[PDB]
Amino acid sequence: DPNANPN
Amino acid sequence: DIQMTQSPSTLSASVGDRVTITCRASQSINGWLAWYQQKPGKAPKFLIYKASILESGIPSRFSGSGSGTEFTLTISSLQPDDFATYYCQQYSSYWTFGQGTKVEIKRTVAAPSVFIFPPSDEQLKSGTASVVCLLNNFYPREAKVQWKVDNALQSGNSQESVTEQDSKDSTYSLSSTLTLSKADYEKHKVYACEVTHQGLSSPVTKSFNRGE
Amino acid sequence: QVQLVESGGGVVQPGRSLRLSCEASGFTFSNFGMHWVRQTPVKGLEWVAIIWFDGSYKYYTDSVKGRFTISRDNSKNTLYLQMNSLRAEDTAVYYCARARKGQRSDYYGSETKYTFDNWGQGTLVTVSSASTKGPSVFPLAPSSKSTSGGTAALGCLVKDYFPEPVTVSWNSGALTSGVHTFPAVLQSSGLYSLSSVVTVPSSSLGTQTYICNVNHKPSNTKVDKKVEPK
Repeated sequence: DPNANPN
Repeated sequence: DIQMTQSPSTLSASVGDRVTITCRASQSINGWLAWYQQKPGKAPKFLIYKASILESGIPSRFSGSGSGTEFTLTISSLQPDDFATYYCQQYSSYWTFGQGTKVEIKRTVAAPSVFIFPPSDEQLKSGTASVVCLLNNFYPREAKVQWKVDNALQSGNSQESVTEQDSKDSTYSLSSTLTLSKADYEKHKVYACEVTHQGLSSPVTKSFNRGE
Repeated sequence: QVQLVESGGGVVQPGRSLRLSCEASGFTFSNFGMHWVRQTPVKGLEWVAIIWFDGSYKYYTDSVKGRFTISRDNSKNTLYLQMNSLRAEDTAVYYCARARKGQRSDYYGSETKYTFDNWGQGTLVTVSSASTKGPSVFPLAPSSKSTSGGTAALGCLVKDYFPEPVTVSWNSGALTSGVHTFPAVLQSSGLYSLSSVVTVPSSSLGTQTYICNVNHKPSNTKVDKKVEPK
């Protein structure tokens, strides 16, 4: 999911 | 995609006035609406997230609200440094912005400080002569600048540029440059700059003679 | 503090390649996701790409798919955007941003969306087939015709540079009050010209030193010019 936590 | 729409595109208001900007979403983005502030020459600045949560360090005069698809940014007391363009972004499905809303500031009339600059010896040795006329800190933005070389109204040889509204005194500055060749520059003596403005009782003429 | 710095902008021939580099300092670069954002003069702000903290996943906008590649070197704290097959639509100011939780840090919910904050200043990419030309810095010296009241105006004229932009500081940044760097104008030759002026106390014209610092990064031009009264 592009707008989930990318960290 | 999700299209965000801001209204209006340009807003004028005085200091201490309440200012509200509306932001429309093409579909329900839940409460995932963020507000950015872009001041002149600077990058956008994170202001509000979740449509209402102010970022750390944001002055208390800023606020936000939302009702599903419509969101608003509100400045309770508009300030000189609040002159900027405010964008609303949704971070629900990818990241998309609105066109932005520029909040210009209405102040009182301010007369321009007129300064003129003869061309430099370094530039003259290269073949051109740029005569610069400066209009410093004036309001409103509308201003008239005419070049007069030996009392001859010039045409087709000047260029202008106005700065964005100031973040302190909310004024404007204008740069008028008369570009000539070293030959044409030495074919005359009196180089003048005549300025007309609302705050000037009569037109102000700044001038120099070649060889002062 | 958190500081993101972009580099690598200039002219590119339409249909060529360019790499951008975003340097990170003040946080653990290997712990945060990163974004590339661009601002066009008319179409506005436009998201370009996102990369995860480890570089595992990369997502792009449609217009740049098959042309751009976002990458990172977590050992160098450097973000990258390899821009290939550049178009005219790619002329914009490109910022790098750090990933941000779109809600307070204590929050824990089902749908927790993320955005990007901590935007750098940006790097301007101009897609044009014209050649890079460095600027020429001339002094706008103060004089009796530049003095009104106790105030004396001075500046420096930067002309004949391409592409945009040039950054003009005064006294290496220590002089900011009264500075007016004007937006650049397009000369008849397609080259740019701007002037940066500053008003100072006229009495201090002999005891103070004013140096205009011009930086044209596309041509790697750094000029320092002293403006003296005549």
